[PDB]
Order: sequence, then C-alpha cells, then structure tokens
Amino acid sequence: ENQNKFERSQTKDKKLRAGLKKIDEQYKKAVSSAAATDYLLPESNGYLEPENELEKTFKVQQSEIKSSVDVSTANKALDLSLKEFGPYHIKYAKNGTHLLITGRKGHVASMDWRKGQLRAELFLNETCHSATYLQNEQYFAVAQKKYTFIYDHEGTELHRLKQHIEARHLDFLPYHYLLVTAGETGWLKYHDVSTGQLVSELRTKAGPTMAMAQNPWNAVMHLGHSNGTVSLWSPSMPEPLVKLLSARGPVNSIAIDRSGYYMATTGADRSMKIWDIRNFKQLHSVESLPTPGTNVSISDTGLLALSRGPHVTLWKDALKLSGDSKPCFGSMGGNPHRNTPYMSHLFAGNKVENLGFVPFEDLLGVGHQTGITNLIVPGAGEANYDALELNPFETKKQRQEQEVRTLLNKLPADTITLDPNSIGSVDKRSSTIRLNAKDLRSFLRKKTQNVIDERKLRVQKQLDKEKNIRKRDVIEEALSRF
Amino acid sequence: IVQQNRRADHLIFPLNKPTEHNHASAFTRTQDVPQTELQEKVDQVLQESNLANPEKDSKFEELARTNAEGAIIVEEESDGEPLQDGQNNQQDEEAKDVNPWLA
Amino acid sequence: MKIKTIKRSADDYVPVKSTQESQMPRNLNPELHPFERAREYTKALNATKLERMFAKPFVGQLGYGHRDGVYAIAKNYGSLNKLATGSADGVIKYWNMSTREEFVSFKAHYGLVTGLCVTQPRFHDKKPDLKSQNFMLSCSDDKTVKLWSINVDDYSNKNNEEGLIRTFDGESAFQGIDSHRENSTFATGGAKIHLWDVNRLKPVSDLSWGADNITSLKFNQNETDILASTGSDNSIVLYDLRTNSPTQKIVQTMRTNAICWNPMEAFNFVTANEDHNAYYYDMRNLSRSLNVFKDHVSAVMDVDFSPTGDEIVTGSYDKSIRIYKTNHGHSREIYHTKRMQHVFQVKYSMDSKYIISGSDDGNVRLWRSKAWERSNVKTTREKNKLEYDEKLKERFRHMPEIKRISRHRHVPQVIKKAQEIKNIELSSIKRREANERRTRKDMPYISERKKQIVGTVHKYE
Amino acid sequence: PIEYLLFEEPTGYAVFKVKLQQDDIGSRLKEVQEQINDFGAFTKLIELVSFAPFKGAAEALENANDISEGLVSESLKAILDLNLPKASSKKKNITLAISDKNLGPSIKEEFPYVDCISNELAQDLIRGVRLHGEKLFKGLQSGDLERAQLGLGHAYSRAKVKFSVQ
Amino acid sequence: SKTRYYLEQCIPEMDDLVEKGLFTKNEVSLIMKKRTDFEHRLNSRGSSINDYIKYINYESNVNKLRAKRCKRILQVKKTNSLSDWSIQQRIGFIYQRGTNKFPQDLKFWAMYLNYMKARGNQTSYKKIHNIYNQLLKLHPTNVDIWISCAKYEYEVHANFKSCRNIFQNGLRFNPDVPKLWYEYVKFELNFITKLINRRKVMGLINALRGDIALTIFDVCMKTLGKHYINKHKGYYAISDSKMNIELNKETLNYLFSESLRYIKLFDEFLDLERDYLINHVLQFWKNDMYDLSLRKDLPELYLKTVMIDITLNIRYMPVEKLDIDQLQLSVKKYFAYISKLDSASVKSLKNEYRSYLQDNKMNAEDDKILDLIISKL
RNA sequence: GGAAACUCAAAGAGUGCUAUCGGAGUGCGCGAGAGCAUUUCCGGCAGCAGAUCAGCUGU
Repeated sequence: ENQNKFERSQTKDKKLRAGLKKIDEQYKKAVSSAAATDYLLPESNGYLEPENELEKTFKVQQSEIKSSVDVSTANKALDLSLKEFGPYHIKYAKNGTHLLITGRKGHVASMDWRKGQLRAELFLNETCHSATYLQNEQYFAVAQKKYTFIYDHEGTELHRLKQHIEARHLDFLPYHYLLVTAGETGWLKYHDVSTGQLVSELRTKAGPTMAMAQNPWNAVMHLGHSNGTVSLWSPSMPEPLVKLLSARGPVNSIAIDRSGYYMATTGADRSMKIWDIRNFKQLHSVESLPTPGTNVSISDTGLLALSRGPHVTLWKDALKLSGDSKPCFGSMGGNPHRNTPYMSHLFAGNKVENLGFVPFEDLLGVGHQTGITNLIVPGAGEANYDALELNPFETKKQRQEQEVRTLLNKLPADTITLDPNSIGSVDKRSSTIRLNAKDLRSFLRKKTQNVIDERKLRVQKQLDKEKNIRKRDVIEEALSRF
Repeated sequence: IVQQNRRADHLIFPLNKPTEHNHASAFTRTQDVPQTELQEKVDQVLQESNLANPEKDSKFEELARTNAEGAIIVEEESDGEPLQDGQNNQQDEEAKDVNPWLA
Repeated sequence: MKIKTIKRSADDYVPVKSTQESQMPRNLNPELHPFERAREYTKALNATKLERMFAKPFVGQLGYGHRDGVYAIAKNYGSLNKLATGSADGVIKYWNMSTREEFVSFKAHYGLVTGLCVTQPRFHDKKPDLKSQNFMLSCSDDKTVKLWSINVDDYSNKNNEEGLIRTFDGESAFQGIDSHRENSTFATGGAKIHLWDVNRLKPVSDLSWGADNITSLKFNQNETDILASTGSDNSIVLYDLRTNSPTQKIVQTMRTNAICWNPMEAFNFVTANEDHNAYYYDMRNLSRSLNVFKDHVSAVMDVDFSPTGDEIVTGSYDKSIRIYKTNHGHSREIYHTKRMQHVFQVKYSMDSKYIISGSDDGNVRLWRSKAWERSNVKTTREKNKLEYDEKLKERFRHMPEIKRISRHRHVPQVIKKAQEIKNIELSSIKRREANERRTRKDMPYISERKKQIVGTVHKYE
Repeated sequence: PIEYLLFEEPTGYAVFKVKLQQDDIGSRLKEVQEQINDFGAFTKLIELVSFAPFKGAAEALENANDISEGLVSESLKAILDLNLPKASSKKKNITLAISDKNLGPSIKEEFPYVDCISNELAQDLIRGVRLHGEKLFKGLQSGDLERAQLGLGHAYSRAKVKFSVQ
Repeated sequence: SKTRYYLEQCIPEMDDLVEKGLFTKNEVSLIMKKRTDFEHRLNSRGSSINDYIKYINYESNVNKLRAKRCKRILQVKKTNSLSDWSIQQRIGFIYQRGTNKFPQDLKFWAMYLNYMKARGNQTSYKKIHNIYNQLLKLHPTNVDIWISCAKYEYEVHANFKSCRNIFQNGLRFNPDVPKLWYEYVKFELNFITKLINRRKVMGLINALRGDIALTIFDVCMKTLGKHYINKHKGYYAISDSKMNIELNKETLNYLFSESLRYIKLFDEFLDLERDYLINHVLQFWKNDMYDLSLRKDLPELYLKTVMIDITLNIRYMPVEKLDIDQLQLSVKKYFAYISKLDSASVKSLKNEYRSYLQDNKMNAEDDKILDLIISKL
C-alpha cells in the first residue's frame, strides 16, 4: 500500500541464478519490512478539510485557525516584529530548532524561537543579503556587503572569507559540510567548512545569479539566471551539468521538493512553471498571476507557496502528473476539477521578502519589511522526524555526537553527480558478455633505447597487419597466375 | 550433505546434535538411590505397599442412567480419586473413543 | 470546518523522569535519508581504514622456544589449548597454550625428530583414562616411534606414569606419522608406509606401491578409514584401509611436502609442494586440481585447513606465512616478522581464530587469523557495528581506492623484489608462448588447474 | 566446556551457569583479562542460577571446616544434586568449574556424572566472581558479606586453635 | 537500541489487527505509542517491577478489549489468525523478562505463576515446571515455594511420586523449619487417606499404616532438636554443665511444643489408627532425649503426657455412655498414675475433673460416678 | 580588587547504567524431546452437568 515510497529502482550458471534469487528476494523482504514501519510511526499529519461546499479552504484566516488550534502551536505562532532595521529574511535550521533572521540594513539574529533564548544577536552597518546555518546552532554564515562571514554561536566573527568577492545567494550542503556561494559577479564557488579548503570556482558565464535553490536528494545546486535558464551544477565539471529554459526574462525564485523530484520556478514575466527534475519535463505552466511572484517555496508534503509581495498563496497537492492539479486562482462556471489556493494570507502593505517552511512543525515562516510572521498551516510540515539524523530535542552530548559522526561520514566532494545512486556501477565499459581471456655515452643509451622502441613499434605493426590478414574476363582467366 | 552445506545462508557451527539436556528438575530423583536418611526410611517403608499405577488402573478401569444422572456423585468420586497416570491414560482412552464415535 | 495540527506534547519525546532513556522516533523514508549509496560507501572506506589501523596480528611466543628450530607441530583435536611441538635435536614438548608454558619436555630421540601426533589410544586391557592424562607419539629417523603419556591438569578428578609408555621400533627409518582418529590405529612413513596399532610391537600392515620412500602422510577428519600421502617420487598416493590397499596415485611436477584434508568436505585436500603454489585437489576426480593458490616466492612448506572449513593457512620456505580463502585462489593476507626464518610447520587451532606457526629459529609463534578481530566478548551494539561494516567491506571490495587500501601490506623487501622479478619472468614467458601460439596450429590451451599433473594411474572412468 | 561454576561464600553456596565461554587460547591477553575486572562484560559471561544460604551460624562454621579440609557436606551436596543436570551418556558428562584440586576428587566420588575442573580459566572466572561479589547476586540475600565473614573467620580461627575460653 | 527491536517485533499483530476491521488506524497508533512509552520505561536504566506490573495490566486490558471487539464486531470468538495468541505471547515474554531482571520479589513471581496456571489450558504444565524449577533454584530457602507448588502438584495433577519427591528435596534443603515437616506430614496423611478411600471405593463397588508419618515424625523430632540447638550456641559449643542442661531443657520444651501441635492437627485429621500413632508419639515422649525428663525438669510436661495417655479414649464420642463403659480403663490407668504422683496427682485430678465436666445409665451407676448419675438421671 | 552561580553558553576530567501455527495425538529420537509436520481431537456452536475447567449430546 505504501511500497512505492520505499522502492529503490535467464542465466546459465546455477549458483549465480540462486544468488540472484537470494538477493532480489532479500530486496523484496527488506522493502516490505521497511514499509511496515509507518504502522509504528508516532503520529499522523494534519489537515483542514472543507467538509461542505460553501466552506472553502481559503476563506479561513489566522484568527479562526489560531482559535481552534492548540495552545502550544498558537504560542509557536510568533511575530518578532522589528522596525528599525530593514526588510527581514528567514532561514530555519536543518532541524526545526533554531532560527536565523537577517535585515537588509545590518541586523543578524540567530536565536531559538520555541524558547526565548536569543543566543547571537549582532548589528552591523552594512547590507546583509542572506544567512544560513552551517550544521548546528554553532556556526552560521551571513552573506554581507562584499565578504561572506561565518560566526560562532555567541556572535564572535569567526571568519571573513578572502574569496567570495560578493555574495547574495548562499546556503549549505549538509552531509558534505559544503558552503555554496553565488554572487552578483558571474561566479559560483564551493568552500568546505571542515577542512577550510576551497573546492571549486565554477565560472557561470551567464550573467548574475538571480536565484538559487539546493536539491536535497543529490546536492546539486540549482541556479537561475537572467536568461530564463535554470542551470544545475556540481563541482565535477566546470560546465553546468544541465540547463533548462524555465521562464522568459529573469527567474526570481526556484524551489526544490525534499525528494528532489519536483521544481517550482517563478519568473519575472508573471509566470510560474512546475518541472519534473529526473525527466526534465515541463509538467504544467501557470500564467495570469497578477504580479511576478518574487519568492516561491515548497513544503515537505507537496504544499507549495507563492509569495507575490502582499499575498502568500499555499496550494495543496499541486505536484501530480495530471492536468487536474494545475494550480489555478478561482472556481469559475461550477468547476470542481480545478485547484484553487488551499489557503492564502494577505499582509497589509509590506512586501514579503522570503518564505521558509518550518521543518518538523505545521507552520510556514515568512519574512517581510516589518519583520517575521509564522502562519499555521495544517499539512505543510513533516510530522515524524527521524531521530538518527535530525532531532528537535537535542542535548549537548548528542549534538557533539552528531558532529563527530557526520564529520567522520563527510562524503567527499566528487560524489555528487546528477544521480547519487550511480557510484556503484561499472565504468561504462560493461561487456555484458565479459571477455575473461577465455573466448577471444648517454647518447648511446638513448640510441639503443630508440632501437628497442622502433622494434616494439614494428612488432606491433606486424601483429596488427597479421590480425587484419586473418580477419579478411575470359582471356584474363586464361592469363591469370602470372 | 556437503553440497547443501554450501547452499545454506548462515552456518551456526554447533552442527551436530549437541549436549542439549534439560536441567535436573526437583521432581525427578537424579541417581535413583536414597541420599538422605529420610529417603532411606521412607523407601524402606514404601518397598512393600505402593500404588505404582497397577492397582490404580485396576481400581480405576470402571468409568446409561449412571452416565446421565444416577451416579452423579459416584462418578465424581471415582474421577476425583483417580491418580495422575491413571487419569492421563483415562483421558487419552476416552478421547480416542470419542474420536472414533464422533468424527 | 475541521482543522488539526501536529502535537509534539513533550512527554512522549522528552522523558518524565531523568534516568530513563529518551525516545528515538523513527521514519524509514528514503525521502528523509537521501544519500544511501555514497554514505554506506564512505562507511566502507572508514571500515577499511580502521581495519588497517587495527591490523595487529601477533599475539605471542610460548616459552623460550625450543633448541634448534621446530620441524613438527601437532594440534590435538579434543581439547583446545594443548599443542605438541617436536624439534630438531630430538626434543618434543607438550604446551599448554593458555598460560603459554610447557607441561613436560623429553629428550625423545637422538637424531632429527620427524613427526608427531596425539592420540586417545584405546587399549584393550585398560580403560582410556583420557580425562586425566594425554597421549602423544613421535617418530624420528633413528628407526623409533615412541608413544608417551603426559600428566595434564585439564581436569581435577584424580588424587605417576609420566613418560615413555612404549617404543615401537622399525626396520628402516621413519619419516612421518599420523594417527587414525578412531580405534587407536596409526600410520607411518619411511621406506614404505606401515600401519600399526598400539597393541603390537610389529607393523600390522605394509602398504606401498613400490620401493619408494614417503615424505608425509595425513588421515582424514571424517570417513576416517582412507588416507593420503606424499613421496619423493613427486607423487601423491591415496590409500584405503577398508580395502587395506593403495588406491590411486598421481605424479605432479615437483615433490609434495605437506598434504592436508578438509574437515568439512571430507573429499577435498590441499597439497603443498616445492613449486610455489598450494594445489587443492578433489579426490574422486584427480585429473584436475580444482584450485591452485599461487602466491609465494619459494617452497610451500606446510598448509592446513581451518576447522571452519574455508580458510587455508600456509607457511613457506621463505620467511613468511599466508592466509588464503578457499574460494579465491590468491592471498587474502600475509604475516612475517624479522625474527622468524623458514617457517616449517603451520597449524590452525581448533578455535579457528589462531594459527600456530613454528619457525626454524626455534620459536613457536602464534597469530590471529583475522588480524583485527579481537578476542574479548563484545557488547551487542559493538558486534553489530563490526559485522555491519565488515559486510560493507565485503560488498564494496571491488571499488578501486578501497581495494588499493585493503590490499597493500609491508611485504619484506626480499619477498617483494623476488616476486617482482618472478612476475616479469612469467610475463616474458607468456609473451613467448603467445608468439609460439601465433605460429603453430596444434597447440592445446593448457589449463592452469591441470598444468602440474603429469600422470595418473587408473587414467579415466 | 566450563558450563557450570561453583562459588562458596560466607553467607551461602552459589552455582552459576556459564552463558558463553571465555577465550581459552588468548587468556593471557590484556583485552581479555581486563574483562574480568570490568562489570559490564562479566555479567555477559556469568549469570546467577542458584544461591542457597546456609542460615545457621554453626552450620556455616561446619561447612567452612569441611571445605577447608576438602570434603563435601550436606548443603553443598544438596545444591549440586538439585542444580547439576544428569548429562546422559549419549551426549557427555557435565562439567563444573570448582576452585581447588583438593575438593575435586571428593565431588567426583559422590557424583559420577559431574566432572570437576580447575585450570587457570576456572581460577580467574572464580576470581572475577569474587571481585564483583555482591553485584552479581542481584538481591537474593539478606546481609552483606564482610561482617558475616568476620564472624566466620573468628570462629574458624578459634576452632582451629581450640582456644580455651575458660 | 533494543527497544526499537521489541517494538518492531510487535508489528504483525497490529498488522492483522487492522487487516481485520476490529481496530482502525487512529486507535492502533494510540495503543502503539502507549506501548512505545511503556516499553522504553521498561528498558530504561534502572526500571522497576511496578513498571512491569502496570505494563502487564495494559496488555491484559487491551487483550480483554480485543476479545470484546471481536465478539461485538465480527461476532466470532476465535479469529484463527495471528491476533489471538499474540498478546498472551507478549505477556509471557514480559513475565520472563521481569523474572530475569528482578528475581527477588515473590509478589511478581507469584503473579507470573498465577497467570500461567490460568493459561494452562493453552500452554500446558511444562512451562509451569520450567519456571517453577528456576524459582526453586533461585530461592531454595523460602519454604513457601515448595509448599505452594507441592499443593499445586497435589491438587491440580495429583502426582504423588513427584509430590513426595519435591517434599523430600525441600526437606533436605532446609530441615530446620517446623512448617515444612508439619505440612509434609499433612500431605502424607492426605495421600494415605485417599489411598484407603480408594480401597473403600473398591469395597463399595464390590501394611500401609501410618508408619510413613511416624518415621518422618521421628526424623522431624531429632533433626529439629539438633538444628534448634545449632540455631542457639552460634559459633562456639558452650561448655558448662548447667547451661548445657538448661538449653537441653529449652529444646525439649520447644520440641514438645511442636509435638503437641502434631497431636492437635492430627486429632483434627484422625479417621485412621489414631490411637496407634498417637501412642507412638507418646512412646517416643516416654523414651526421652538428652535428659529422660520424667523425673527431671518439665514435670508439667510429664503431667501433660500422662493426661493424654489417660484421656486417649475420651476425645471421640458424643455418646458418652460408651465413654462410661470403657472408662474403667481410663480411671484404672488414672489410679495407676495417682498411685505414683502426689501434687501432680492433684493437678491431674483437676484436669480429669475438668475433662469429665466437659463430657457432661446402668454403667453410669456401676462402672466421677456422681457426674455419671447426674448425666444419666 | 572579593566574588553570590540561583542569568546562561562552549568545552575537560572523575564517578555511577543494560541484553539477543497453541496444547496433545500421529511416523517419529534414548521413565524421555531440545525438533522434523499435521487433517488426527482440534482450536466451528450452544445444553446437561461437579465451582472459568473434567464426562457427554448433536453438529
């Protein structure tokens, strides 16, 4: 019933036939006994249902959902409204514990939010573009004016970066301990934050990087230029790994599902595209949205969210392959075969700056001009985190244990292709029928070396000539043999 | 036997039938001789007059109006005063008889 | 309108008391565990690096060694920690390997001792008192085969007949023995092979093909009534005591030093000869050596199977021992030390984890077979970690960088240089064979598993 | 083959089933003979399966005198008759890791199907259970060991001296 | 962990428990998270038998609810699936784990034994023998263990050879409690009465005296005397004449206080050669130990032996005319002892007069007689 | 300068804490099973009936 989520995509020798039966039987048994775990999964996800026809799902606002929601989630529904520094920006941590906010004037605050524990506030006097955590509460990087800084957990300036000549799109590849930077110059550079080494400096050659997302599933970096090109990169090849034509003009935002399959992308020509990634098929377009949506994000369940400046619009289940789950904007003519906004919120006069879904709770954080606001959204959070990797109930001991284990299991930087299941194969020299060899005075020294080299060349030429030799009218018939 | 010894998936090396004996329960005398003086005196008394299932089967090989309601206390007394091996053999024999007459 | 939102509730996740263990809630989704193959690859690479970090194979000597280099080692088969070593100036010793000391010593003979083995010898006019004293017998080249008791505190049942229970004496010399493990019979080799039992001073039977000496023998480990031997006509002979006769004979290209049966197949044996490769024969078809283990540089002085039935220990005339698996045909790995010269006798112990090697310097050293598995009883999460990353190394052993980490050793410079020149000689002779096969037309593709056999009585059936 | 162990203690007799085995060949190694010292691995190796306390003080003195001359007594023979299984002659005879070769023949005389053993493996296994002491017994007693062994020692000393208390 | 392993092993019962419609997914996730918390509390660092008890209570109540929803929804009793024996298998695992991790609490041991005796219809007496033998091994001293499952082996299976075997094993294990000896005599008399009733049932449908009880009485007397003496005099055999003699008088007093309890709850038993084995008791207490106490200390004890030896007959009849008919024997022995005693004569006179007063025509005249006339007329 | 540690964070040592189809029968193994496996009573239903079980009634 659930084995598609857990699925991982005639011989002569009798012992090899039995071994193949054993290994694919073990594959089937392990997939079934892994799929029988969601019976033991701890809790169920959330939902708001229409339960009628007049009760639409997007005529529901924060007052009634905060009334009929839990007290703990209602008190999680924060508003850290700050006005003396500029249009704010969000990044929650990898687990949903810490929050990192950034004003465009000078403000950078890294803080718990379910506890009132402000653990690193720092003002500056230069425009801080964005910011993101590295692995923990411990180290967080800010893409400042013209040098990216990384900071300790209390606020001491750990490192200016000599490289990264400027920066406006910066995030982290977690299992590799990589920091990825894209700036207003045509660069994209990788800096490992464990060894401290730079890894690659990929010249983009496509103008300034307008937007960027990260794929979680294979750690490729998704740039989006002013050409409308969505390119995907990795530090193997200096060329872009693939390119896409998403929108026309520039693309202002791009966001990847956590399963790596789906890509949402919103341009500047009032256009949105939904893409498959593993087949690169444009799934469905969305036109007719009134203003070019500046930032799109995507939940952990498929519940995406456009952010058109004053509006934020959340569509539930708009990533199927059908033509029904195309995200529309209004039910016309009595048509229940559309996809209206699952819900929506309209802020007053402040343009929303960026989104971000809280990882393991049911709320969408959005940052704008006057500060932060979280939105209670019932299905837009993964309910049941897995405690061996992410954990919203850490201690010091297990935080240091996860630090030392992931630093021991740092995947090397070469191992991020387009498909990370492709490191076990043979190297494109397959030979399915494998030919296993069964079924086929210094002048004088140099001169003698040249003699032996010329003899080896002549023997090679004669063996190839013999190989080619082995692998290959009346009056002239009378006048043959001469 | 060596051929299917190289087709099996995990070989747990106690291969043959090992020493797997149940522990000396308190119900069974181990070496079948009196150890203590109490065992000495009680067995030298009980050498002569013991119900070693022979008199039990001979006096319990009995068990219709008596089956319905006439011997409603006599059958209870007989089935109560029946001993262990006599009761087990009676249960097995009556179960086999009911298996023959009710299939 | 019906709404809901997930409830962490902070009691089924963080505990109520202090001492109980917090929950590790669990979701087995390939969404939430993204990099499967690269992460288990890097766990395999860390497994290989940690195995190289813990590759500490040597465990100890025992005693101060013998006088002048061992030449025969006999493990017993009932108990675990008892091991007899016979050495060159007629000195046999019976070691308790637990405390790594010797029980008793004997000036056993005058000349070179040649072969010893232990027996639980059932006499007919005496009960086998084999839970209080243990019996070993030893043949030398001064025409004597002595059978000895040993007082041993393996048990504590009793409370005196220490040594030299009896002495069989032979016409010619003697070259080796082994004891048939049932019914107190033992066979020797010398001028021709003889079969004694311990109730006679004279040989019960004589079982040669012709008048040719026999270098070594070995009985089975099951189907005990047959045995094999090797003589300096470069020949492997089999014998069957049920028919009381020799039964087949192959002749290889060089002299077989030490044969050894398999204690789990009962019809396969390994064969260690002076050409530098231990052959592995199937008995009931002796036309093809169904494996050949081909990594030494000098004469292959001894081999033995582990009682788990799949690992081969071998010890060369060059100063090195190797451990093979049966199913591969090349070396798993190699031990060596500066202070051992010319290892002449190697034996697995019955624990199947410790190989007893005996050099010519005098010492009887010991080694762990798995050079990284320690011997303590480990906790269950540690045993899970060890078996899991060992299975990862086994599954990923074909990747090139963890192959080039898991393969290399510090092979001593003598063995490395001589194996390098042997490799360039073999490549040169293969090139000349390719030229000759480029010319000629009637040239058989001679199989490597049948390269060394040059003759078989009872040719084909 | 060490599968039952007998320990004698100044509150009572204990008999331990040996769950898994000790490494015999490497039994002088550091990484094996620190496992006897630490506790988290010794209870992987030895569990308590019987503990009968002699309760009379004079019967404790009498058991101590019979052990100290190397002779079986009523309580020891009682718990071995209870705990030690009749290993039938098809399989083997049972083994018992006792502390001394003076005691050995006197249990082999009385029980035929038992087989005593004291090599250095039984020596350091009994040493490990002596070191860990009370924490093996998991609460099957009423009274600590040291005051009881103080009284038993003074009584055994006076019974050896036959000291005139007049 | 291993808590993950136990929780993952309990998944197929909820699998078929939802596959048949008697439990939907919401409440089965509810019981699974409750069992998750209970099982981590069970496998904590320093858990408790209270936690084992209440987890067992949770599993028994979810079993009762599963049977109730089975007889309500599917309207069948046994679903012939994995869903039926799984909860009892888990309760067996929890009781085995609790008796391994906490072996000194007989309350928990007894709850395991009562649960297994109740489920003997599904899993027979071999598991009873196994857990009871390991209980006997881990607690040889506590005599209530032997008494309880000897009562089990006699009243549920009635296998007298194994019953006498475990009584003799326990009596070898601690021959210094009075209770085990006395209840062994009680079981031995129950067996001999059931055997004589078998003989009477043979006679109804138309040798073996109390020598077993008398021999175990004799070994009871000498062994409880010796071990009471060794319970006193702790480490050093006390060596002074009057102290040794007075402690011999003390153990004579305690030993006769046990023998009178034997006479009491044998007179409640009697139905047999009651005067035969009571006179064996009194022949032993005539032929005394360490002191020969008839002319020595405890003369009140000597008077009580004389009183029992005289009033041996009178303790059985409601028809006291037979007591007056045979009272010539009682008053004849009474005169034979009054002729020997002087002030114990007076106390014995008061005792016999109180006995006849508790008791109360031609024999009442001829063969005291004042009370005999006052009861006859 | 003395430091209240009850504001919190990063760390270092010492101490203590756990294990790895169901009862019989039936061809069966040396008072006896640790298992090989079922159409045999079965684990279908209620009633007599000694107090949720022992003997039966059909099915």
